[PDB]
Amino acid sequence: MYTFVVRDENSSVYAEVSRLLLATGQWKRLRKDNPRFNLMLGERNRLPFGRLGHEPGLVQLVNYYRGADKLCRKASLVKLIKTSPELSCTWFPESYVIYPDEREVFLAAYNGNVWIAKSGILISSEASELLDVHVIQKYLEKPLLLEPGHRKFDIRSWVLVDHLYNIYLYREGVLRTSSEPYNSATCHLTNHCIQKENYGRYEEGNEMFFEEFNQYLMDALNTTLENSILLQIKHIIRSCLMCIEPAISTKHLHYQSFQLFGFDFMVDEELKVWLIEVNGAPACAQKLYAELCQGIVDVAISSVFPLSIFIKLHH
Amino acid sequence: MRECISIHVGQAGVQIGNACWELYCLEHGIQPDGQMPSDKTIGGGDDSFNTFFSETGAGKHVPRAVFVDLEPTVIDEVRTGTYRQLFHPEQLITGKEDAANNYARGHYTIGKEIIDLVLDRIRKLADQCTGLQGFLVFHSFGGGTGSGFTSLLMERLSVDYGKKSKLEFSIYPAPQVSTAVVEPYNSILTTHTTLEHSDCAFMVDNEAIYDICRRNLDIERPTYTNLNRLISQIVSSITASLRFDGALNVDLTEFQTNLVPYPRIHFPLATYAPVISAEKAYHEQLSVAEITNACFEPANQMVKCDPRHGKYMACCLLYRGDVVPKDVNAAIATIKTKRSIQFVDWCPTGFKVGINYQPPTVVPGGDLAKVQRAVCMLSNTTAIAEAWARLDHKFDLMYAKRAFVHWYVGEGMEEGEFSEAREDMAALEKDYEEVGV
Amino acid sequence: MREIVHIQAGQCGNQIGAKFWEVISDEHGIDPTGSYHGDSDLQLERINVYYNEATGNKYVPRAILVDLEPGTMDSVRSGPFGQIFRPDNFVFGQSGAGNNWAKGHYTEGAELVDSVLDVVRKESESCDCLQGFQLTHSLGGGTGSGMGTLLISKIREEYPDRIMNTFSVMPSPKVSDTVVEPYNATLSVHQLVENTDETYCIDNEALYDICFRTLKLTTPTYGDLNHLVSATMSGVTTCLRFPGQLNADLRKLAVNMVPFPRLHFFMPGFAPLTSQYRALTVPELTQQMFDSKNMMAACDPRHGRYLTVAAIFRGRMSMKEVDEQMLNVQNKNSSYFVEWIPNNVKTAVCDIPPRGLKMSATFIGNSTAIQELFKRISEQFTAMFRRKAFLHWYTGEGMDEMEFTEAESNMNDLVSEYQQYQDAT
Amino acid sequence: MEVIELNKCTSGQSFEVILKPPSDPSLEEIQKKLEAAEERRKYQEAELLKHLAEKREHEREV
Ligand SMILES: Nc1nc2c(ncn2[C@@H]2O[C@H](COP(=O)(O)OP(=O)(O)OP(=O)(O)O)[C@@H](O)[C@H]2O)c(=O)[nH]1
Ligand SMILES: Nc1ncnc2c1ncn2[C@@H]1O[C@H](COP(=O)(O)OP(=O)(O)CP(=O)(O)O)[C@@H](O)[C@H]1O
Ligand SMILES: Nc1nc2c(ncn2[C@@H]2O[C@H](COP(=O)(O)OP(=O)(O)O)[C@@H](O)[C@H]2O)c(=O)[nH]1
Ligand SMILES: [Ca+2]
Ligand SMILES: [Ca+2]
Ligand SMILES: [Ca+2]
Ligand SMILES: [Mg+2]
Ligand SMILES: [Mg+2]
Ligand SMILES: [Mg+2]
Repeated sequence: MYTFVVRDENSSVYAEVSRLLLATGQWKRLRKDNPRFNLMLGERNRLPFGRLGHEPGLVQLVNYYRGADKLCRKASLVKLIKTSPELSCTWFPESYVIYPDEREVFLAAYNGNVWIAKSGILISSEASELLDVHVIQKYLEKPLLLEPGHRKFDIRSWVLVDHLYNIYLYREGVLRTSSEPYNSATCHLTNHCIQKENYGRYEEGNEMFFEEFNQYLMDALNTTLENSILLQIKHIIRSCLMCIEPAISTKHLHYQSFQLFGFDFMVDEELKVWLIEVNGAPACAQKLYAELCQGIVDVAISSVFPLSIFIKLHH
Repeated sequence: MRECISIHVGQAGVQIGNACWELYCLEHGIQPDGQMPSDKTIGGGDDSFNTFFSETGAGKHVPRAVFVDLEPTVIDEVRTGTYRQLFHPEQLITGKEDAANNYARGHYTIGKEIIDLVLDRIRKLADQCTGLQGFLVFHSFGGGTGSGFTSLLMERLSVDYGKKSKLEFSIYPAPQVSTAVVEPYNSILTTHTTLEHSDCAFMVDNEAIYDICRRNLDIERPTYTNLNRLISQIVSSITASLRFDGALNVDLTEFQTNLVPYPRIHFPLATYAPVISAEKAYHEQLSVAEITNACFEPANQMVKCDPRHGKYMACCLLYRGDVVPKDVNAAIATIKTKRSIQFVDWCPTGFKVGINYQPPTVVPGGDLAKVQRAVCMLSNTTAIAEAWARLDHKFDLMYAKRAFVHWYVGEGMEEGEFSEAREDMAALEKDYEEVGV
Repeated sequence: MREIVHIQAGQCGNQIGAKFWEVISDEHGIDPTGSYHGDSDLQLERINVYYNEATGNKYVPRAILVDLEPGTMDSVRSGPFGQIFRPDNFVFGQSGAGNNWAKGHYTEGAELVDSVLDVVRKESESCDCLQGFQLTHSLGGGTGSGMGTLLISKIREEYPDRIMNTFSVMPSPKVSDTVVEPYNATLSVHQLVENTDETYCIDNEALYDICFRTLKLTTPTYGDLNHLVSATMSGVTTCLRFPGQLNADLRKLAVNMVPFPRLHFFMPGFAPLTSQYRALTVPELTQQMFDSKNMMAACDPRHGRYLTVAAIFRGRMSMKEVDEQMLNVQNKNSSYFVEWIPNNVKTAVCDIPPRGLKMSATFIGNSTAIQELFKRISEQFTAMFRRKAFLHWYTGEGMDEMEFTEAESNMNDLVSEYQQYQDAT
Repeated sequence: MEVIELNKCTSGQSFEVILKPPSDPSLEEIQKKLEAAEERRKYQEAELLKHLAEKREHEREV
């Protein structure tokens, strides 16, 4: 019998994990402030890592990697890619950190010239409108557009990193597509929130899964998802996580960490993959909650506390 | 030459003091009867070891030490121990009833009745000093005497020796060897009252030493004897520069200059390597790069914390044995590229290195194997604040219900001193977070 | 903190106190004549906690025997270890107390109390560092209950800076002598709440259930009940009588066990229960030690929460396995330990086991479930007091009904205080 | 990577390696606190003896 606590009531992913853990009869949920736990489904902000691994006779595990915010923050990701020698970078759009820094360096590159600022988003051709913490990134003016529709999309990949720093890529991805045709001059931002507010015309919920998208690439472009896109995705995932590994690994620590990430990619008309951002507390697709949340228990939890749908990205 | 006086308070301080002075005698070649044949200036001298030892006409080398405990059992074993001749009765001070793990009882009730005696016995040694540097105070956080009587003594020492420095060696409470439930209370109370009077404090979490003994010495249930022999090795590495010829950390003031840029943040993290079991038949002697890399593994630190998620304000490498500067720089260069070592923007990213050629001395029949080279890293990192968070959290849990508070109020203390001490700790955690983030 | 002054008052207090000295005198290698014939220096290292050293290197218990009738004390003087007690420490009257708290506390006992305090003072003057006092008595009678609490009050007045400890036997209809026992117990509990640091609640209901259900004793006698009490008293005082680091003196025990001054009533437990040849394993001791069937107070620990716990393992065993099993109970049943007192379970180990056993474990718990005991007494008290039944026995000794109403209210307050911290988070 | 202030001797040597440049109360006040807590003890003890004395008076009246 193992024990765990829940400190993030808004986590749809780990609300299912805690439900699956109790359903095995070998996991008991304690009070959120009970220190004698084996597993901690921790909060998003101000997680007390310093109080973990100090309970004699309790192997303690937490569902977050301390220091992973370096990868899951807009400005932090830009600083990390530019300053880390192992990243230097062909798969990340040119970006700059601007405070309301590298402003004079952003104007030098300004002299296609469409950009985007974010942290409420603003896309503009003139830099004066942008400047009037945030990051200014180069906008991909030539994205790959699906047909029928002539519309934009982005790919979400779920990555699980266990206590041994094995990198597991979930087989099932999802394409959060735009239901409106792309106009060069709602069809630019492919968020599930912005699209749900012509929604649901081509695919249900503006969510195209890999089986349909792979068939499209074969029929429309005479290629596969694996070769054209997925090889670049696995390379980007590995490069980002192996860069921060020395800083966040819990290999020789008094407590262990795992974490589920959500990588968001963009594909251009040349079938080149670009990294947009990494999410530290991502949600899953509705039809995939069951398979993924069960994969977390098997790979990240049951591996430490004993009672495939993943692709192991080897080092 | 400038002298240093060691003060051991409470059980933990006294028993740890016994292990250190035993180790000092073996390193300097002093016999249990205080006789040292190596010393040719009979009856006196200003050698480096004279900082910790005075000399008598008969050639006895007497520690500049004062032992204090509000009950006699522990110090009585020093009166009848192997090094009974080393000390004289005036150095050993014992009461009859202890502080019962009650800070207020050790500070106010029983402390008031013996504080003048201790200061008087300390004044005896200070008068034997041509130029006193200051004091090294050994004590626990959780004990009633170690916490209560130490805070009162540190207050009076700032009054009688206002220009002298004071360094602490503090034992942080661990439930695996803990004797009291109220140790979080005593820890916060004594830290609040001693903060402004301490210049540099080396915390030792019994949890870390306990696991090091289990992991690296293969001891199923470590005892105080196992813990103290390892602690004495770390303490010896820190004070060796005061007892031997050298140029780094030669006086107590250099400790503050080299490790303490801000006074309140005077808690350097200590990391030691290698810790090798003597039961092990043979062991591949570790290289300079291997032991220096081990200084950045949490499993070897005196306090379990993650320096990767903080920032450094100073770092000092203290090597003992076959070490040359060439190997050190090559090890530091390799480590800079691998480890995550972040300094605060207003400090140089560098290391002060000290090497003593005499390899570490191990007590014969102990658990630690002899090694040809060892290192002790003293790094002032903001990550050590993780220990203050653990301690303050437990304090908050009990104090919210006022559990056990009546034991302190019954001894003359006021509830207000609890929240006053906790608010000082809240500010201390804030100071660490400003610097570390 | 070395000397403890023992006091035993009344029939129950002396019959139990006598068995206590028999057991520990055997553990410390002292024969009925006070001479030492042991084989280990650990027996004599802390012998001065309970024994004085006489002229011819004999050991005299630092015990005072009190009663309002000579009946039981004559049986002690005729008992096996009766000659070991200091003759001058026998202080007894003749009239008796008639199972009447008022007689022991206000009339009959007042005539005798000053004589007892002279013997206490005589014993305390020769103490290098007096820890305090331990009292054995029942709460359902008259002498141990009424005069016992009177002594506690007058001892505190003369030694306010010493620890007051008691072993208090709680009455039960299953083992009942008179119907006024709920009266005598309620009146005494109020005294204990104010004037003791530590009280071990020994419930005659639990002792009977253990003898009947577990030990398979058809008709348990007081001798059968006292075997459980003597074994428990030996265990809870092990840390006081043998070298150790945890709860080695009365005050440090109080600091670890008593988070609030009024909530100082402990549930004792013992394992293995005896009245066998297979020695128990460390996991077996830990499971039974925490089992309700091993509690000497008839309260269900699952109905409350543990504020503090002290555990004592005796014998030669793996101290690593002891640490593991203790952590196992806390981590597997974390809900029954309050989360606002971190690390509230402390464990000690002694190499010397009790007689007849190679392995033993003693449980000392401060659980909020002890309220079930006081609730029980309060219900029995109110059932009679609502009709003023049997009150004439007490008003005839000068007591007013108001004093009963105050004791009833004080104990119902104690029950409410325990309920406060059982729901506190 | 610079190495500065190299001091050597027979016992050993020391130096500094840089990798990057940067970007009390008086005795009287103490005695007051100690004696103020002692008086709070004496007061609390006196309130106890006063409470016990009232109990002695009740024992006489009974
Ligand atoms: N490392 C180490 N820790 C010790 C030693 N002795 C006690 N401790 C720790 O110190 C704390 C208890 O404080 P003590 O020093 O024993 O108490 P004290 O200073 O004698 O004060 P009193 O309450 O009056 O007895 C606990 O956390 C123990 O684990 C020791 O010899 N070595
Ligand atoms: N450099 C860029 N080039 C082209 N499109 C971009 C872009 N940056 C962002 N977008 C588009 O804007 C949308 C939102 O971007 P972003 O991921 O930074 O906001 P967000 O974090 O609130 C949504 P999520 O958390 O689900 O990833 C993306 O899905 C993408 O379609
Ligand atoms: N366990 C135990 N309980 C007893 C013994 N003698 C009396 N009692 C209990 O104590 C109460 C009677 O008190 P008693 O000691 O006989 O009266 P006293 O002599 O005036 O103090 C009843 O509840 C009995 O159950 C005994 O030898 N053992
Ligand atoms: Ca000399
Ligand atoms: Ca009469
Ligand atoms: Ca008299
Ligand atoms: Mg996001
Ligand atoms: Mg002590
Ligand atoms: Mg009777």
